[PDB]
This record gives sequence, C-alpha cells and structure tokens, in this order.
Amino acid sequence: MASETFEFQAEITQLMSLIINTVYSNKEIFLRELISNASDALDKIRYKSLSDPKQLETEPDLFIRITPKPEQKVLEIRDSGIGMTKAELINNLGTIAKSGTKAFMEALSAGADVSMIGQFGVGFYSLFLVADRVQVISKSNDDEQYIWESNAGGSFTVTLDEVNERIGRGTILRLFLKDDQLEYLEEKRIKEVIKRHSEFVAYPIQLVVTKEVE
Amino acid sequence: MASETFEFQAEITQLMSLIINTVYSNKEIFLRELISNASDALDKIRYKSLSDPKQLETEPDLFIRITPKPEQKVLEIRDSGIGMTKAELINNLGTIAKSGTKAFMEALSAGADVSMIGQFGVGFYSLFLVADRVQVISKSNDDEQYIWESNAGGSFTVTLDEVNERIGRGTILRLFLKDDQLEYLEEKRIKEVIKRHSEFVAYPIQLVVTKEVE
Ligand SMILES: CN1CCC/C=C\CCCC(=O)Cc2c(Cl)c(O)cc(O)c2C1=O
Ligand SMILES: CN1CCC/C=C\CCCC(=O)Cc2c(Cl)c(O)cc(O)c2C1=O
Repeated sequence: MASETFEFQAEITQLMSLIINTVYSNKEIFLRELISNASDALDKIRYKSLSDPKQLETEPDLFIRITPKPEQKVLEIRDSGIGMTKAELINNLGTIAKSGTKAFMEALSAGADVSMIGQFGVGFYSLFLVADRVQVISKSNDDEQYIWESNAGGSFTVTLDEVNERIGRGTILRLFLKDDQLEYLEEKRIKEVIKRHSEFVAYPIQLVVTKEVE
Repeated sequence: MASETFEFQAEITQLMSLIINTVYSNKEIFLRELISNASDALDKIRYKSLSDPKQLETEPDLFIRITPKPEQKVLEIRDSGIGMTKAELINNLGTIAKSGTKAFMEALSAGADVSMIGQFGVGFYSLFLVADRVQVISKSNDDEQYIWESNAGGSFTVTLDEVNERIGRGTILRLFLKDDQLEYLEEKRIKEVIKRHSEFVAYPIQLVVTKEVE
C-alpha cells in the first residue's frame, strides 16, 4: 500500500530527459529493445531451471505477450522470465550506475543513432520514446509482486503490489503512451514492428486482441 | 487477505448440487444466462446514472467482455455494470432465499428444460453446468473490490481483493471449467453460442483473443 521513493543515479535522469524530449523519427525501436529484454529474462529462468527445475513451476509456460489497452492508452509487454525482487528493481532500474549510460549519451552527442541504445546495455530507457510514464510490475520466485514506477523525473517509486493481476513469475512493462504515439495500440502496427526487428526470438510472441462480436 | 466463510441457504445448495451433477446436453445456455445478467447490471448503472451522472466516471465505457484463459482452464465474463458491495455479494449470491429456487427444482422434477432457469430468476447458478468452481470479482462504486468464491458446496467465501486486476466498476465471473467443457475456451465455439442465444443485447460484447505473431 505505502510507496517508497528512491532517487535515480544522476546520469540515468539525464538519459531519460534526453529520450523523452527527442524529436527522433524511428521511435518503433523501443519494441525491439523490450522484446530482447523479455527474451533475456526468459533465457535466465530457462538457464537457471537446468540445475533447479522447480523454478519453472510458478509459471511453466515461457512466452512474451503484448496487450494494447486502447481505453487507458496503455501498451503492456509481459514475459514469464526470471522477474525481479524489490532489491533488483531498485538496483537495476535506477540507483546503481549502469555501465554504458554516460557513454551512450556521448555517442548520441557525436551523432550515433538512438537505435544503438541496446548495444550500450540501457535499451530499457528507449520506452520513453513513446511513453511519458511506466510501471514495471514484477514477480520473482524469491520475492512478492512489486510495482516500480517512473515518469522520467529524478525519482521513482517502488510499491508492494495489491492492485494488479497476479503474475505467476515474470515482468509486465506497462507503458502509458504519449498522445501522438497511440498507433502502437494497433494490431497491424504492432505486428509490422515485431516482424521487422524481432525475427530471431526463441520464445512465442503473443498478441492479445479485443474484438466486438458481430 | 483473510477470507470470511458463509453458509448457503439450504435450497441454493440443492440447486447447485443438481446442476453440477446433471448429464443434461444443452450446457451452452450458461453463456446466455451470464450475458443477460451482465446486460441487467449494465442497465442498472445506466438507469442510476440518469439522476447521478458521476456514477459512470469510475468506468465510462459500458461493455460485456469474454476472456478465455486456456492455460488456467478459465473463462471470464466481465461487465462494467453496477457491481456489488461485500453485503450485496453475501445476500444476492447465497444467504438470502431466492424466489424461484425451490420452484425451479420442482419444475425440473416435473420435466422442465434446464434452459428455463432464467425465468425463475436463478440463471446465475447455470454456470455449474460447465464449471466446478467460480470466483465472482466485483467492484461497486459504494465499496472496495471483493471476491466471492464457491465450488457448489454448502459454504462460500468472501475476501477483500488484493490479488486481481482493478475493476474500475463492475463484475468478473471467473469460471474454472470442467475437463470435458474446455470447448468454451475456443473463439469459434464462443462466437457461435453468442450469435445463437444473445442477438438482442444493447451493449457491445467483446471477445479477447490471444494469438501468436507469425
Ligand atoms: C531481464 N529481467 C531480469 C533482470 C536482469 C538483470 C539486469 C538488467 C535489468 C533490466 C531488465 O532487463 C529488467 C527487465 C526488463 Cl527492463 C524487461 O523489459 C523485461 C524483463 O523481463 C526484465 C527482467 O525481469
Ligand atoms: C447484476 N449485478 C448486480 C446485482 C443485482 C441484484 C440482484 C441479482 C444478483 C445476481 C446478479 O445478477 C449478480 C451479477 C452477476 Cl451473477 C453477473 O453474472 C454479472 C453481474 O454484473 C452481476 C451484478 O453485479
């Protein structure tokens, strides 16, 4: 119920401000970045399960699932990967200095394509190209379900999850899309972006479509 | 977190035992019954909003939404209707003697078609034709989100909801389908049942389909 507030490491806030304000054209690369991250999480739970089979029992199916929520202007990207504990959301998503953050900003100033973000290990922050707010909902086998939330400012919140659907195991990236980026709520657009940049994915990519009967 | 246990009124337990054990053929009528109930809830919030417009602001869209969850063997029927308080789930779904329950059982003994269940005002209990367990998740503007749960036995539970997605307003009927009734997880089957028995519905009926990309 009670939210804990944490400060972002200085260089991460600069990077987030850069990306949320950019007039850069090829904004669709955010999906490639989030599918790769999702695929890495799925590799980690699969690799871990080789010597610990019981790790998969909290969520036996290994998948990536994309759910547009047009009514809320939300796009969700779920995976049944390793997930993150409260301590892993705090360290990995904001407080610890990520190797590559300042160097990616340096490559960007020199002329690099924002598309290179994933080679610097900070591809997660590409979501701010299309979203002005994000909730990272995660369930690790080692902890309770938690919500990490950011709006590209200097601080983020972490809250024990008592409001969202139960994840058996994994992470949900809940993107609150910008008014000009509502095209990523469309099935044809989503399918087009997936086929173009995520051809070699070892896990099924599912698209959740809502349709009116007759 | 803590579940409260309540006893069913004697005649409701008889009716539920009757329906969960029946070898009756036309089991698909359960959907017609749940769509009518959903449509009545939607009428009640719409009628109430005529003199109280602010009632619709917790969930402005009026819809019926069917979500098969094949992995869990679950079928969900959501509406953004009036919803029920903790006291309304306890009174309306089990403790208060429903007018028509014993008379429907009397009509059934005499030879009536189970399809008549809705004319006796107890159509909700037709869900036990296809499910051996049910969770009624409901959010009224007047109360918190609660979970009513039954497996056709003599008692039901009511629990404050800290585990499911937030309903803005309305009810979710979460059916845990029987091993022989997993056909109602299929889009073609669901669409066929809706077109045959629910032609005159004033609200959009949405079907949530999950599909693997490429
Ligand atoms: C991949 N992991 C585990 C964390 C692995 C360790 C360090 C990297 C931290 C950043 C992430 O990659 C977190 C994450 C994101 Cl952003 C995602 O979009 C989907 C996921 O499923 C995860 C995740 O739960
Ligand atoms: C219609 N109401 C309000 C309760 C109205 C008063 C008395 C009747 C009680 C039984 C119901 O009909 C409850 C209900 C069911 Cl079972 C349903 O499948 C969908 C709904 O949305 C509701 C609901 O929330």
